[PDB]
This record gives sequence, C-alpha cells and structure tokens, in this order.
Amino acid sequence: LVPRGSHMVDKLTHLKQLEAESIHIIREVAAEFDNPVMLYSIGKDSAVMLHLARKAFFPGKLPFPVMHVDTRWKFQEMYRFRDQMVEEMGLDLITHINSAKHTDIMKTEGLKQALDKHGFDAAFGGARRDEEKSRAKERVYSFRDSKHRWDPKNQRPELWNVYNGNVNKGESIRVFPLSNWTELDIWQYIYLEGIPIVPLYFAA
Amino acid sequence: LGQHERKEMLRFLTCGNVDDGKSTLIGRLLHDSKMIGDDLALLVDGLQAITIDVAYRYFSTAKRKFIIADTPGHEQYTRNMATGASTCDLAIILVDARYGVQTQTRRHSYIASLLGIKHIVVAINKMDLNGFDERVFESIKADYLKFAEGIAFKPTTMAFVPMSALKGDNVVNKSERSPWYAGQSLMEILETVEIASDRNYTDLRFPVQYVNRPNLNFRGFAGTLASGIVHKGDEIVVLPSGKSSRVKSIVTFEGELEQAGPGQAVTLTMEDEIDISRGDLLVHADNVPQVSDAFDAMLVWMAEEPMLPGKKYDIKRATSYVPGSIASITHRVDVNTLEEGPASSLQLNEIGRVKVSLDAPIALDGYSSNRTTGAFIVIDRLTNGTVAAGMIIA
Ligand SMILES: Nc1ncnc2c1ncn2[C@@H]1O[C@H](COP(=O)(O)OP(=O)(O)OP(O)(O)=S)[C@@H](O)[C@H]1O
Ligand SMILES: Nc1nc2c(ncn2[C@@H]2O[C@H](COP(=O)(O)OP(=O)(O)O)[C@@H](O)[C@H]2O)c(=O)[nH]1
Ligand SMILES: [Mg+2]
Ligand code: NA
Repeated sequence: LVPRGSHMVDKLTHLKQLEAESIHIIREVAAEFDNPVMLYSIGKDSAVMLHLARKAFFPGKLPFPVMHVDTRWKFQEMYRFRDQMVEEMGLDLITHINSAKHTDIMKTEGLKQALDKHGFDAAFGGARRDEEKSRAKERVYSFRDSKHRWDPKNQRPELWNVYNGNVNKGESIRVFPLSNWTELDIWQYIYLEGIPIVPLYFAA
Repeated sequence: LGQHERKEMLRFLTCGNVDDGKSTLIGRLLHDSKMIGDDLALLVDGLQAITIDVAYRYFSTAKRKFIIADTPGHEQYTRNMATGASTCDLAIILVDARYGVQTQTRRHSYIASLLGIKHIVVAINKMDLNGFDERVFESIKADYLKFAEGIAFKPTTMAFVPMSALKGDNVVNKSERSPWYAGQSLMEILETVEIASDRNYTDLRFPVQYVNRPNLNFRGFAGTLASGIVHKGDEIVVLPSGKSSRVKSIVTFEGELEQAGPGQAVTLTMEDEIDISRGDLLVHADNVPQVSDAFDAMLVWMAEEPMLPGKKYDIKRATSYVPGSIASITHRVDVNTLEEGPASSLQLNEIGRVKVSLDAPIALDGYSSNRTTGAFIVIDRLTNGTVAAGMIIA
C-alpha cells in the first residue's frame, strides 16, 4: 500500500503552527498540574491566550479558573469589556485586590498573594519573548520555589515540545504559551479570528 | 498587509565561534528584512552586548516567519546548542574564510546532524578579505564535504555561500564581487527551502496528551499529530496494548474535520469504548511500530552531576512517562574528533550511545524516522531536573 501525501492536507501556515504549539503547551500544563490559572489581563495578548485556551479544550470548558489582578483602577472601557466577557462565556473569573511604587505593591505583590490564597501550582502568562530584550533567553516554563523566588539551577532545558513539569510540594511555575509569537503575529491572529478587543488601540 | 496572512515558519540555528561574524550576520538579517541610515550599527552593538540559555531572535519577510536560535560556540555550551538544535529546520554553520573548517565547525555540524537538522548552509564569511578568491571558497567547500562524507552526514540540502556579513555580499542580495558564484544568497535559501522535512505524512503517530471528559458521554483524546495523516473512519490501534478501534471524529474548535495532518492540535473520538490513557500512542492498524522496554539511544548529557548506569531516572518520551535506567554505555563520542570511545560514565556536555531499559514497554521509532516518537528527555527522580536529551536508534 502507498502512503498518504502532503498534497492531501492544507499545509501549516505560521499562525496555525503557532496556534497548535501553544495549544499543546496549555494541554501539557493542564495534564501535569493540579491547580493552574490563566492570568488574564484585560489586554490584547491575554485575549489571544484565552482564545487559545478555549481551542485547547473544546468541547469542554476551561478546567482551570481565570484570574485578574486588579489594581486601584484601569481604563473604564476595560472593566466593561471584561465584565461582559465573563457573562457571555459562562467563565470563572477571580478578581484580586489588597508607576514605580504602584505596580510593585498592587500587581507584583497582589499576584503573589493571589497564588497563595488559592494554592495554584501553575500560572499562565501571556508574555512574549520579543517584548523585551531579556526575554530572549526566557523559557516557556519558569520554575518558582515555595517562597516564590526564581533560581537558575532550578530552570530546565526545553528540548522539543517535550516539557518537564515535575515539581515539588509547594513549588509553582510560570507558563508562557505566547513566547514564540511576535507583535505582528498577535494582531494578525486577532484580525483573522475576530477576537473581541478593547476599543482603545494602544498597548494597555 | 494581505500577503502576510499565509506564511511558513522556519526555525534556524546559528553556529560559530568568537569573531566569526555572527552578530554582524544576524544584525544584517534582522535589519535588511526591514528595508522592504546606520541605525544596523546599533542592532549589531546590542547583539554584541555557566548557563542553559538559548537566545531566540525573531524577524520576518513577506514570504515566511523566522526564529533564530542563537547559542555560543564553545564546547562548554554543547547542551545549549543541542537544546536550540532540537526544534530547528536549518543550521547556518559559520566559518572564517582565512581559517576554514576548524574543530568547532566539525563539532557544530555533528550536533546539528545528531538533532535531525535536514538543511545546512555553510556560511563562508569574510570573503571580502581574500578578494573573493574562488580558490579559497572551493578549498573550504571540498574539505567540508570530505568531513561530511565521514559522518554519513546526508542532509536533504547542503549549500555553500561565499559572503561578507560586514559588507552585505550574498547575504540578502546576490553579489557582483563573485561572478563565479551561481548559487543563491542567504535569505533566498532561508525563504525558499522546502520544509516538507516533516516527512512523516506516511506513518501516523498520535501521542495521547489529554483525556478530555467534559460530560459522561463525550470522551475525547486530545494531542498533537507527530506524524502521518489521520482520517475519519481510520482503523487505529494503541501501542501500549495492541487493541483496535475506528476513529469516530476529529474534533477542533472550528468544528469536525475529515482529516488532520502532522503538527495539528486535534481531539480524537472513538467508535468503541476502548481504554486509552495519556502516554499511549494511537497508530494505523496496518502500520504498527515496534513496542519494547529496551532500546539503543544517543544521549546528550546536560547535568553537572554525572550519569551512572543502573541509577533510576524518569524517561519522558513525548507524553509517555516511564521510569527506568541506562543499562550500559556502548561508547562516548568525543564531540571534537567524532570517534567512538568506551566509557562507564557521562559528564556534562558529553554524548554517547546508551542501552536503555524501562519498567514498562513503549511504542518506539528511530529518531531518524520520527522527530517526536524517537525523542525523549531524561529526568532526575530526586531533583526533578532535565538532565539529558535522548534520541532512539532503531
Ligand atoms: N493585572 C493582571 N491580571 C492578570 N494577568 C495579568 C495582569 N497583568 C499582566 N497579566 C498577564 O501577564 C501578561 C503581560 O501583560 P502585557 O505584557 O501588558 O500584555 P497584555 O496586558 O495582555 O496586552 P497589552 O497590555 O494590551 S500590550 C499578560 O498576557 C497577562 O496575561
Ligand atoms: N571584513 C569582514 N569583517 C567582518 C565580517 N563579518 C564580521 N566582521 C568583523 O569581525 C568583527 C567581529 O564580528 P562579530 O559579528 O562581533 O563576531 P561574533 O563574535 O561572532 O559575534 C567585527 O569587527 C566585524 O565587523 C566579514 O564578512 N568581513
Ligand atoms: Mg497590559
Ligand atoms: Na503584552
């Protein structure tokens, strides 16, 4: 018998390939970790990640909750967008609340405190490697210890699309599904998929 | 806009040592892809300004999307280059025109070949310094080919480009400084090389990643097609056990598909209530790979701690997770000289042929037949660290 050829299936375009690769990552974490969360901003990258998360589990809902670390106040059009988003998707959204000082106490500490209160061992961030220079040496999985800090020797080489999620009791990770996407990839994905977006068109 | 919607993705690795000119080359590529004014200078500066780190660089054209895997060329960063090489489609092996093929040229080539890179381009740089001497180019090409011959190093494409990263010759546009050169420029290669290298359209391998059970009547088996094409109604088998069923449906967010090819994130539904767990492979019933608990493999050791035969490790293949050990080391390959040598230990950055033993059998493929089902990582049971990259020989 003669095997099937590539001329039978539509070849993988860059966005479809990125889509599949990010879906795979999300599934792995879900498969290996007990209490994941999707850290959802109200911004554009987190909107792409949430769309990927849906695609990852269809026809099921997200097996993990979605989180928003709320500051004092963001744009009014963001709250209204996110509020409608929860009701229109039957979503489980957790809000948390307790730019030098501001961001440190509200975001950094807030997110830190939110992860402890619920007992999450994995957290989905929509950060990209092309967003800041340092991010170039970043991995998909970012291992944190009990007291929450990052240690170099605890980080693991990421070989193929095989990922090591073996973690200890009280240890948590940071996952970046979108790390291979570029600014152009995201907007191009938003446009083709028709992902709803906050009326403001400048990076939030 | 408009044309940028249907592009491919090519990941390529850059290999070379200090002062070969790779910061200049990468800088030139990242820059001249934007010119549809020496800003280039500041780009090259930034790039010039003990770790497991791989640098991932991003740029595109109208034709395709590019990810550059950048890693230092020193022996100490072999694991780093290995990590980078694992996802790459192509390697740029960078040589200085005055020095030609060196030990690092040989070492980088081996690593690329070992990790299944099917396309290499020997970038013979600084040809501007020798006056675009054809004799020098032909000298370097011939003795690289002689080296390649003594590895059984037969990638699907091997190109030799005479260039000047500094001056731009044959980097983006073809050069008038080399009328004797009939080949295409870099970039022309990078845009045009066929990446149907994921040859596996012939043999279905579906590693089961996630058992989706939303309600009592939908039972789905989610994962990514490593290889082959699955079709609604195909007779499949799982390779843990050998038991068979027919594919009921291919389920995605877009709906239900008749077929799906390699690299697609799908969910498979089955006609029979067959027992399928995460870790099992779903395969065509008329085309079944070997299933065993023992196999030969190449190992790239990447832990500070040495590897000890008999010591229990965890073997994560793709979604298959099975504890086991290395029974024996057949030989250790000296990365610089490319020859076999007996060993009873593997150190950091060392590569060798090993005999692997598992507690339970997995379905397997030679890494040279399948880049997914022939690839695995070794995991330390006490430290949780990823200590070695493995690729099956069969
Ligand atoms: N307040 C927050 N609550 C929850 N998740 C957050 C918060 N801030 C950032 N994140 C996550 O961390 C990533 C970094 O945020 P950003 O780089 O600002 O991207 P974004 O907010 O999704 O898109 P922008 O701001 O419109 S370019 C996002 O993908 C979020 O998922
Ligand atoms: N003449 C000439 N000089 C080059 C070429 N490529 C790089 N150089 C020079 O060699 C020096 C080191 O180059 P660099 O890119 O930093 O090498 P790296 O250490 O591999 O990053 C710089 O002064 C470059 O201008 C070339 O093709 N021709
Ligand atoms: Mg934002
Ligand atoms: Na962002």
